[PDB]
This record gives sequence, structure tokens and C-alpha cells, in this order.
Amino acid sequence: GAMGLPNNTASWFTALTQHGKEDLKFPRGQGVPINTNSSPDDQIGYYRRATRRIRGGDGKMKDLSPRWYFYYLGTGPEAGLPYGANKDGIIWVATEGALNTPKDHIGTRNPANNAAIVLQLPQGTTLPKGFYAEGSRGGS
Repeated sequence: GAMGLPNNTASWFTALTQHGKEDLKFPRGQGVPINTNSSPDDQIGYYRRATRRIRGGDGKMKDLSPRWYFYYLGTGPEAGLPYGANKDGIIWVATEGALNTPKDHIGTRNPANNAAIVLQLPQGTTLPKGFYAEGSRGGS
């Protein structure tokens, strides 16, 4: 049947978009995007794979490219995901000083009320080859 539980829980940031053969992976102690709305312990999280399509009657597709959104550790009430838990399209990331405890309190963002932040990485940290961020540009 349909599912419509009252749990919106939207990622704070815009999508990362892949163009390549890899899916997405960040090295140890790195990968956490600039969280302007979080404490230094709150930085811990993961990126969640996402795509979006619709069903046109005549088979029409939207076919948005593979994307990733950043989500904080333990977002979603019954998510059942501790840090490092293996799940499809899930890559755990943390930085120094980040605490291994849940912080669902950040992911209560409503996209109807606020706009997502352009995903950025901190100074000295670069996206892997073939990845770019939604709403981000270079130059200017």
C-alpha cells in the first residue's frame, strides 16, 4: 500500500552529483561537509544515495542522475543505524572531535519552510574526481 508516515527529515544540504564509475567514498577523518548549523561534536554523519523518477503513462522518465545528500548520525527515529553500519548507498564520515552518539535533532529540517544549504567542503578538503555540488560553481 501507500506509506505516508509523518517523518519528513530532510537533509540540510543540496545534493552532491556523481559523474564517473565510482559511487562515492570519502577518506578517514574527512568528508563531512561544512555544517554551519552544527556544533563540533555534531559534525559526524553519513551521505545517503538518492535518485528520483516519476511514472509517465507513456513511459516518460525524469531520470535524475545519481545523487548523495548528507545526513547526521542517527537521523530518523527508527533508522537503526549506528556509525559504520553497512547499508546500501550509505557512507559514514566524521572529523576530529565529533562524538559517536546520535544527533537526529539537526535533521528535523522542513524543506517547505527553509532552503537547503549549498553543500561545501572545508578548506583543504576537496571532492573526489567526477563529483560536484548542486548550487555550487567555481570562478566568479
